[PDB]
Amino acid sequence: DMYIERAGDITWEKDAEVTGNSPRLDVALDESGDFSLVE
Amino acid sequence: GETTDGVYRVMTRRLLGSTQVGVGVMQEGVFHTMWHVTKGAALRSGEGRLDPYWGDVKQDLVSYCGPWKLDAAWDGLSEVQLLAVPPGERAKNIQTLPGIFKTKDGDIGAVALDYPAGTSGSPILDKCGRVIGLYGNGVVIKNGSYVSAITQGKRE
Ligand SMILES: Cn1oc(C(=O)Nc2cc(Cl)cc(C(=O)NC(C)(C)CO)c2)cc1=O
Repeated sequence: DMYIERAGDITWEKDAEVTGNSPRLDVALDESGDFSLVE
Repeated sequence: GETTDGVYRVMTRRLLGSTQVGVGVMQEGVFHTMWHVTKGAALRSGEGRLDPYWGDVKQDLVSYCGPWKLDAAWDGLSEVQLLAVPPGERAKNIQTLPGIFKTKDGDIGAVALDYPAGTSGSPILDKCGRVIGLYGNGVVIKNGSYVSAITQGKRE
């Protein structure tokens, strides 16, 4: 059986760790909700 | 049981010990998570029970106790924060600038951050703190890196 536990508030934090890139990818979404790369 | 607005972990006792399968957002008395996290199954919250109300495998979304409430959208320009809730670790905001998933049916925002599968359902936030989507359905590129879509549902 699955259950939920509170993990925190939904707020924006000023001066948070800024990381990660912004790639532009050609993708395909199948009928099962799965994404795949199209090249 | 617990109907307070906020971010929640989704746990199971079926495997060894307590395992985190995903994360979700409680807002306006409705629990929002990714379909692949629960597979549409009922949830427990203290003495209370949450039953599913709406869901769609292709969108990979599910709402509990009521219809989908999250409607805010990415503006296409600004940086966002992933409010990541990793398994066994504290909730942490990671700011990033989203990329784009180009599909034959339109472009969608994408977040390029590496987190374990049990982090699926973690909300993505705008500068006002509004949930613009959920993290945890995407693709694994070239070196084993993960890129998730910015998955938002439709408010009726
Ligand atoms: C089942 N099923 O799972 C998914 C899905 O998107 N899983 C998932 C989600 C996340 Cl947030 C991360 C990773 C992941 O690979 N993590 C590392 C640590 C290995 C690399 O960052 C995987 C869809 C789906 O139908």
